[PDB]
Amino acid sequence: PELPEVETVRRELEKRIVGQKIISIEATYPRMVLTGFEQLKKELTGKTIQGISRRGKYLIFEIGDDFRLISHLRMEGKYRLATLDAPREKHDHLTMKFADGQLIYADVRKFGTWELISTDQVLPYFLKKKIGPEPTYEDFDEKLFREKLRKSTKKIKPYLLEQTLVAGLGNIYVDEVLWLAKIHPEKETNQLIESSIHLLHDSIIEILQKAIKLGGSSIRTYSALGSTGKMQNELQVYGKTGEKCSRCGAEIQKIKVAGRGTHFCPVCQQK
DNA sequence: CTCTTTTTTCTCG
DNA sequence: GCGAGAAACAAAGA
Ligand SMILES: O=c1[nH]c(=S)[nH]c2[nH]c(=S)[nH]c12
Ligand SMILES: [Zn+2]
Repeated sequence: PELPEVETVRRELEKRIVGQKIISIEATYPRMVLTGFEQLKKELTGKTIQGISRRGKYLIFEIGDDFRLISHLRMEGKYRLATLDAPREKHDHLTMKFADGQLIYADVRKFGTWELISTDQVLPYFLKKKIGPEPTYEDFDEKLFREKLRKSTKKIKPYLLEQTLVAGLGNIYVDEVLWLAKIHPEKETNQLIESSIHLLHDSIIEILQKAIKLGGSSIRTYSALGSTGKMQNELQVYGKTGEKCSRCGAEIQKIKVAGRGTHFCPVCQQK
């Protein structure tokens, strides 16, 4: 998932599990708890969920007075809220059991991670990850964004994917944002003129906020949180190889950029 | 059978 | 420091 999908999961968890006492925690894949599963089980059993936050693509469970469980879903992580008798599924790894259901974390590729840290370690934790600003008008300052672009010879798509200019874009939304802003993904950022940077800045905010509003992009679903999204019906380029661009009618092309599949309109996004 | 495809962090030169 | 490539892992498609 990308930021909009994580925000959608965050919102459903906030509505459904805040106030719930963790009755027990179990793992079939304890090694994905980077701070130690047995330690986490000892610390969090019996505590109540107070809130769910997010920073970039990271989910943050606020548990008890002092605990923060930082969860990253990476490529394929999925949470679901299940009955206590729900059958095990093959790629389920962890579960937090409440009195009237359980929150199960599943992840085919096993990339996702859990880290238990304290409240006052959250801000230093994200500083150490070098996460950039949230993609909002209030936090995403165009002036710094522009100065960083002007200094760099990096290509715009890999630089945006670093999470350092702005947090939350992944392969789907960076391709959508670049199409919307009419920027070729291989453009060196120091070649972007001010008006292109302005359009890019606004487009990042607008695309991600639209995606949040539509509940993220779910291709297929299953019973998982976040699976009722509608943003996939709005994608203009991602996964549209060979289809016609909706602005100019040229076929969308797919290339590889810094090892990522990359979809763009060659007319609208001039090299 | 092989090769390729689908977020973060590392090695290597 | 950089970029290229690959690793972590599993599955599906050519
Ligand atoms: O954290 C990241 N750092 C880099 S350098 N590239 C990249 N691409 C995605 S998606 N996430 C990240
Ligand atoms: Zn076009």
